[PDB]
Amino acid sequence: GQVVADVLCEFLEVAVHLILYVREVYPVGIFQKRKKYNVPVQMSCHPELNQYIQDTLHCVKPLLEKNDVEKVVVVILDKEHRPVEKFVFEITQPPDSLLSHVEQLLAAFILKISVCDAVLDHNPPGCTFTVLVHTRDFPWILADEQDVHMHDPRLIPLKTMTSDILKMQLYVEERAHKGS
Amino acid sequence: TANILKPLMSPPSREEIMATL
Repeated sequence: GQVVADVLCEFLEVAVHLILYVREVYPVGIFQKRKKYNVPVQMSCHPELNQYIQDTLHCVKPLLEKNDVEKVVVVILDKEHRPVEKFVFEITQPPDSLLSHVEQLLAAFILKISVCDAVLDHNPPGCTFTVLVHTRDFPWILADEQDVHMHDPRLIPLKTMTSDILKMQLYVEERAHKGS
Repeated sequence: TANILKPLMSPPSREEIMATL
């Protein structure tokens, strides 16, 4: 419950940072190399961005603890507010060093994100992002059709894990026609 | 659809970030 939520929030934070870097949602200049799960990552040093991500995940946490999250999705949006890429983490919490084990498995997802630009086309200039949470001060709103609908998605599998406390699949849906 | 939530506030724009750099 709490263990899984903590591990996942910490992983999701690193993964969101890394997605924002490899998809060029923010300038490379704000990111610093760091190491997480024993693998190289890139983390934003900009305090407002970082606080945004943190606040988002702090809100997700209690839902994870109660196993109410089906998916967490990092959505990259073009200047027109059209979803062009979605990184979908589908999450299931199933019914001696389990943390070291699970972290080595999470490392695999990080590794796959870090190279996903090999399988995706460039994004258009001026993209932004949001996070969508699919359920089973920092106010959340129901998503609209605009935030979600993506015409002609191509699904690109990135990684799947199974463990005693967590099963998770990460895939990307890329809009087939980004436009530029 | 009924069980998809997003933050009401947006992240800072890239432009906004670039303004500080």
